[PDB]
Amino acid sequence: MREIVHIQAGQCGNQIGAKFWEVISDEHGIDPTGSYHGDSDLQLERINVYYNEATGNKYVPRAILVDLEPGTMDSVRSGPFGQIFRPDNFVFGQSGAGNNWAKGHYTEGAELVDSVLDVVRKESESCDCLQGFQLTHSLGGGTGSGMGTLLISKIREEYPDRIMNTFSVMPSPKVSDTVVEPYNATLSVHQLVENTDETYCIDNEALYDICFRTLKLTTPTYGDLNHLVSATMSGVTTCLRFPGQLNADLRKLAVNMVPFPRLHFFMPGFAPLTSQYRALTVPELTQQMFDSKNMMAACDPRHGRYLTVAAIFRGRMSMKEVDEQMLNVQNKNSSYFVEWIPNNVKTAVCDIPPRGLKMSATFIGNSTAIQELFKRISEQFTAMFRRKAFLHWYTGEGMDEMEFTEAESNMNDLVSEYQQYQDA
Amino acid sequence: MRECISIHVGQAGVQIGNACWELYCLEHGIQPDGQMPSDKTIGGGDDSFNTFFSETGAGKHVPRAVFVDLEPTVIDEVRTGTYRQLFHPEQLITGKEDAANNYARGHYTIGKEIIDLVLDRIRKLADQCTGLQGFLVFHSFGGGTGSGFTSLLMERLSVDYGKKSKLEFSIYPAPQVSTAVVEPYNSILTTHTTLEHSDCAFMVDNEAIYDICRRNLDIERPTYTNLNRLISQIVSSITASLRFDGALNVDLTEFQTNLVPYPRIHFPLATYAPVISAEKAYHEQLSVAEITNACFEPANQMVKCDPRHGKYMACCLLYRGDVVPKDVNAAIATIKTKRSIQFVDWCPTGFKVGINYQPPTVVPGGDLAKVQRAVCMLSNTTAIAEAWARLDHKFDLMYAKRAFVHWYVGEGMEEGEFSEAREDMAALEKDYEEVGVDS
Amino acid sequence: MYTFVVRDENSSVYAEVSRLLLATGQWKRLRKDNPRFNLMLGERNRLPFGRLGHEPGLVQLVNYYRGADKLCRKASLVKLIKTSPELSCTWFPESYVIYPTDEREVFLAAYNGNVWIAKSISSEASELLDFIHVIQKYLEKPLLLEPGHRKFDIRSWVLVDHLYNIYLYREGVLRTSSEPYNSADKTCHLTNHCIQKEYSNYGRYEEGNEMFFEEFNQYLMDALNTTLENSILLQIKHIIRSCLMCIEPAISTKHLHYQSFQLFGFDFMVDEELKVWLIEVNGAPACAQKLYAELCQGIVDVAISSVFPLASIFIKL
Amino acid sequence: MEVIELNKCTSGQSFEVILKPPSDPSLEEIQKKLEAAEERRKYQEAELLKHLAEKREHEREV
Ligand SMILES: Nc1nc2c(ncn2[C@@H]2O[C@H](COP(=O)(O)OP(=O)(O)OP(=O)(O)O)[C@@H](O)[C@H]2O)c(=O)[nH]1
Ligand SMILES: Nc1ncnc2c1ncn2[C@@H]1O[C@H](COP(=O)(O)OP(=O)(O)CP(=O)(O)O)[C@@H](O)[C@H]1O
Ligand SMILES: COc1ccc([C@H]2[C@H](CO)C(=O)N2c2cc(OC)c(OC)c(OC)c2)cc1O
Ligand SMILES: Nc1nc2c(ncn2[C@@H]2O[C@H](COP(=O)(O)OP(=O)(O)O)[C@@H](O)[C@H]2O)c(=O)[nH]1
Ligand SMILES: [Ca+2]
Ligand SMILES: [Ca+2]
Ligand SMILES: [Mg+2]
Ligand SMILES: [Mg+2]
Ligand SMILES: [Mg+2]
Repeated sequence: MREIVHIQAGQCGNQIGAKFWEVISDEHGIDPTGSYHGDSDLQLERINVYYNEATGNKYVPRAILVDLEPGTMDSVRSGPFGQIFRPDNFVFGQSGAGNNWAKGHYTEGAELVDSVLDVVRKESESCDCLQGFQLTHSLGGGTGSGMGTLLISKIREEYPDRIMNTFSVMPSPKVSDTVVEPYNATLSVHQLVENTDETYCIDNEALYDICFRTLKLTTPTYGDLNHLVSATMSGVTTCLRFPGQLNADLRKLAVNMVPFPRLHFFMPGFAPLTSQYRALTVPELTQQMFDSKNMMAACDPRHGRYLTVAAIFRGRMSMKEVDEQMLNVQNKNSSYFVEWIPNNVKTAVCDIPPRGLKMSATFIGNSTAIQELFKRISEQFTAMFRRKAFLHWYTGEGMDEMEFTEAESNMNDLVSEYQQYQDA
Repeated sequence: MRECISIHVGQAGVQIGNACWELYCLEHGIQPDGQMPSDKTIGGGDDSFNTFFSETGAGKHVPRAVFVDLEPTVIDEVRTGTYRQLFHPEQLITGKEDAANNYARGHYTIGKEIIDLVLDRIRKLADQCTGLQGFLVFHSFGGGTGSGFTSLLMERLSVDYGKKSKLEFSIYPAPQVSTAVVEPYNSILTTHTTLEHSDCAFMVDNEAIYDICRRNLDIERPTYTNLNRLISQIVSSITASLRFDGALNVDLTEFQTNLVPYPRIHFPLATYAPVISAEKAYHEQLSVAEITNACFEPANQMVKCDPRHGKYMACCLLYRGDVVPKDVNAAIATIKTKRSIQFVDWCPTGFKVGINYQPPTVVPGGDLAKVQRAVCMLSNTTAIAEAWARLDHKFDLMYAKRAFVHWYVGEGMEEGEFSEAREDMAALEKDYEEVGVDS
Repeated sequence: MYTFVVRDENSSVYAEVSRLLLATGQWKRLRKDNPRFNLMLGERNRLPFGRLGHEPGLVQLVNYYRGADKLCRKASLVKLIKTSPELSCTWFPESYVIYPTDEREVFLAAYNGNVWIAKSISSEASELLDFIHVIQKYLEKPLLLEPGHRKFDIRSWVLVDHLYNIYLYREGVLRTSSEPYNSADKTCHLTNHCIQKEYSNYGRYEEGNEMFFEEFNQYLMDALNTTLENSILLQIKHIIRSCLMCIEPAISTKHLHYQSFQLFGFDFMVDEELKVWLIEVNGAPACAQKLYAELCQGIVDVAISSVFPLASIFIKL
Repeated sequence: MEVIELNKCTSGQSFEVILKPPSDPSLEEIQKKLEAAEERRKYQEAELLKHLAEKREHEREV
């Protein structure tokens, strides 16, 4: 059945995870009570990828909700589809993690992880052919970043031949909780380079700009940013939740998207940017989707080259005109694709559009311009660490300056690796 | 009478299998429930169609096929489809998880654990054979199963049946209808491993068929159904000699003998005409001489290449329908002059011809129009080395950076099997040059 | 807007076709090895034809004809006229193919006076056969230009488009040894820029050794009471037609997955009886200096933009 | 242009037409490789579980 186990950790991880289940449950006919009231069986054909069946033939998300304080979880429970979720699958502690990676990864997190892995284990064993795991979390806080990457290390240990995929939100000064965010995020990126197969870099800087100078919102809330994440997460998983010529699964996606095992951080993209009754034409989907202004990761992709790309158009449109329009923008912009990976841009079409759009296009890009992101964090990181500032919050939890130097070092390698393929 | 066992590996091999076995039933008049009214010898026989079908006491005619796929999704559709009552449940073999477009994961990792079961299921067919000839193996070059498990199966088949012929129908990979960026990798890999175990391999380039479906059936986006129903006609022409009364190409050894002098050079170029849209309102039926000239246009080959620029080693013409030899040697006579047809010096410039008077069958409702005469040409020309050159360049671009190699090594392969397989293809490209061009 | 790549960097004329192309604001150049092009300007040697015409949504055009070396390599050019029935033919010198086929045996059946020539000149067989390459009779009685008593050859440029229309460039060039003609001593026997820019006073009786068409017609009028059309160009158009119509079925790209055009350089000799002779065909010719602009533009007009349209100077044959 | 072995029958005809004339590895060797790959897989996994085990004793030291 190739089931996926979804895990959402921390504040940012549980709010975007909560929106994800809202969006795709509507796409699959499942109402807030877990009952299915849809019209096509395309909705139910591949529905066991993300849902377990119930006794009343209801549907329950294969979702585990993890936090080190309950504040967000009871709010998820009180929110829209909150009662869709398996009540045992709420795993949480009380002390919080203080926007502190060490507390999530080493002290408070370690106290809670085994109970999390018991739910993982329970959810995993029911699966006929589990493909792997999908984690939603931010990297700038403490639970989603520190505990999140701890969970990933343990899962890799228990399930080393399953696929680990994450949706990982990147801190940005423009949308910032605390100044130690670059510390937490440098530490998590080291974990993600080693222990995930595919990571989607959702940048909070990009979501803000899109929300400001495009969706024409002058002061965007987190709900505006998370609306954009809902849409990308729905689209990036369309080929997984719906049947097609493509038999897309997590392992095949990694095989075809990742030429080099460390370079597996994807820039997602979306069109049209929702926040409208004239559907976009296929040349609009194509031009917009590839515009700098439609990337969720805040790198101009004209600054580096695409190793690989995977795109889906949702709606009822000219399959051929897609191919025509794709191959156009490629051969109008062939300066930003690598000439040494034949046929590295792949396209799909799906007849089911998402709610409130007749035409949409999601884009997954493995571009070397994502080095702009890691450079950005690496600069913010060194700016503090050179004066050892704010470190006491970490050395008081056990960590040595050593562990920081290595994470700084391993991430600057990541930026070097990405740079050597920009020129080839 | 001597039996032939068909083996369908992967998605491409199974779905084309379905396309062929449906056509075989329409051609020999076998109903979806296995019954064959015209067959009067109930429960046995040594007829020509018995080479492909066995018979049960209750009168059912049962394919001598085995279907294998590392995942269940596609063979499951045979399990419930219009011909569920056709096959023995034991003939449809599916695993748990597929080979994730990875040669090394279909060969080494997942492959090693279904291989003994499949051979045991094939053995139960071999045991139903009074004098088995060998095997017809259908697969993609590009899938992980299709490339990786097949070369594992072709290895053991040489071991369990060293004295049996093995024929290949191979789907070569085309971008404008494709599924993985690493198909060039799996292509080279499986070709290197499978070579010495296959006596004759018919390569179908998916771009050729796709363009043929676009140009001649006027279909904008050809489906796999469109692609496969046309591939069936060509496979039915090639196999017709084994399932029907005839004196040309009557056993698998005759395919080696007639088309394969040099054994490494065993990839005969197929050409086929006419392809005619069934929604073509008014159509002027084409002549023997017309459909034989088509056999020399690139746009009708199963692999786009320019045979004017290599040398032929053999040519076979297989007609289906209203054809007589007078019509044929006339058309040959005229084409010999006006076209560049150059054999190798150590080979006779000539054609072996065969005519089955039954005109081609079409799937009712499908996209191909019924015709009164068709032909399939099988020419062992050296211009098919263009398709190796193409594949080998695409492999060279990626492998110079080692892109995606880690996914193979991750399964137990060594980088060396990559440069060993490419060194083999570089030889095979050179052999073709030693035979096809002059200083 | 269209896509082209460049893969013969030191091509005299296609360097300028590639430059005019950029300058129209409608053609983007790529790296050599980028396979997403509309138009190759390929390698002289080993152009990879087997990889053309396999890019979805890409119409591909190349500036060479696979198989055109049948005409240009002087070894196979002789074999072609001897072997091809369309070329019985009495405008090609008597020629034989010989190796360090071959035809040394019947090479002497005609030897009862004989003087010949060979490279890739003598009157006795030994002097040249020690080169152990084709053997032609030497034009002992060529036409002479006065004052000067000069030999010369004629370079006509011929363009064949993707449809196999044969286009003769209106402008041609005479390339004369601007020194008197003798008999034996080997300077004015080979008259071009390969025994004249180093060995041979290099531009005496005219300019650049290059007498262009308008002048030569005028000479023929006053000096012979005839014209360049009647006395010579008819036979040239006959020879151009005959060669290219001969190989057309071997090299045509009419029903092919890519398409070819190619520019050729035919070289002719005229004798004293005003009869025209074919010397050899050049698959990669360079143009005469002052004509580049008009011809390199005419290429892009009828060979390049003909296929890839945007927003005469030839004679059809 | 000659014609040889003309073969008629009830289903059709077959013949030849000339225009000019002319001038395996063992099971054990398999098992070897197939198991020298599984060992390479198991080695790579043991190195993974060893690096993970070291992470545990770092998590325990912090
Ligand atoms: N002509 C034709 N080609 C097919 C068909 N199905 C898949 N292909 C081609 O085969 C290649 C993909 O290999 P598959 O057969 O799908 O792979 P597989 O054997 O199922 O192996 P896995 O990787 O385990 O799924 C691509 O070139 C596809 O274009 C088909 O039904 N007809
Ligand atoms: N049959 C002939 N009669 C008279 N002169 C001849 C001749 N064949 C060659 N020549 C002389 O040789 C010269 C022509 O050179 P040619 O056209 O054969 O080029 P080439 O041998 O250098 C090969 P390429 O030009 O491609 O490098 C002329 O000046 C001409 O006088
Ligand atoms: C870069 O080359 C490839 C990328 C992905 C794949 C398949 C690959 C095989 O089907 C897989 O998985 N792809 C894929 C997956 C997606 O999400 C699951 C997509 O968007 C929602 C998608 O859009 C095309 C594709 C195949 C390739 O050849
Ligand atoms: N896009 C988005 N970012 C968030 C959200 N909530 C928090 N963040 C960001 O996440 C980081 C803080 O992580 P958080 O989840 O609050 O801490 P945690 O609970 O300890 O993991 C900061 O970069 C915030 O900008 C959200 O709902 N959406
Ligand atoms: Ca505590
Ligand atoms: Ca019977
Ligand atoms: Mg917070
Ligand atoms: Mg499959
Ligand atoms: Mg010259």
